[PDB]
Amino acid sequence: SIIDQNVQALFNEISADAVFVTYDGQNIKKYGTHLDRAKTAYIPASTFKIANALIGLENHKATSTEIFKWDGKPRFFKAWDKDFTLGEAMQASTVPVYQELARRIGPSLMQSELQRIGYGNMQIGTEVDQFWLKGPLTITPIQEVKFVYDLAQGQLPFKPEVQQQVKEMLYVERRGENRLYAKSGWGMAVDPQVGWYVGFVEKADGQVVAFALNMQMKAGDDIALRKQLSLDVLDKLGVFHYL
Ligand SMILES: *C(=O)[C@H]([C@@H](C)O)[C@@]1(C)CC(S[C@@H]2CN[C@H](C(=O)N(C)C)C2)=C(C(=O)O)N1
Repeated sequence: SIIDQNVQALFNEISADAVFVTYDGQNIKKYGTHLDRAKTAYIPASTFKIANALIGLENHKATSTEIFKWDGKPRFFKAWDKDFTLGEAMQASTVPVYQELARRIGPSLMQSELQRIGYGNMQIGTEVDQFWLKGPLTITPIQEVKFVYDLAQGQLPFKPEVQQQVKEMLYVERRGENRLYAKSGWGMAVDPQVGWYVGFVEKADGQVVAFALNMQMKAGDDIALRKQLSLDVLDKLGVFHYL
């Protein structure tokens, strides 16, 4: 319809290859400039923090209350040089905290758990704190959107209290009683770079619309574009109107 055309017209000014997938529990829908991205596997990058938190809370390797203290070594980013709960680190996307969480899980458990839940190609390689950053773990946008849809509904194979804790770590904003949850990612260690904005909108209706923006990135690109483009799309779709 015209709203489909409204959404496609947003991408006609985006020069990068991009797909935007939505999932409402019945139908997958695809928008953007390169629709085959939706069935292509990319590294999860920072969106893997969702599965990381779930696995780590599920297996008694952290709680949502524990402080991950900074060990005094200046990190790549400076605003990471502080203490973090898992939730505070989710919003700050603090990779060293989630690397430490991966090391608490260990390669053996991490592997069996990715297999158990069927996350992407379920491949971890030999370095337990790098596989979502460099490969070999990859996942398609359609797999992400179905992953987080189930998270929204409490239907992933984890304890419901664990899903609820991780779900609220992703809380972004609400408009009336519609709630946006989302996690961004920018995998810079691979060629080509991959950009993600994945999440879901929970309506007061209880209905959920999960979404995944996935696009080619290159150095110097606007870090705010992924989020701003996704909110534009969600507004044009009528899933998450601007106020
Ligand atoms: C996650 O996908 C990614 C890596 C480190 O795992 C992460 C957390 C980095 C970035 S943006 C990058 C780090 N901070 C820089 C910055 O803000 N400026 C202005 C220099 C750029 C993201 C992201 O999603 O934006 N994810």
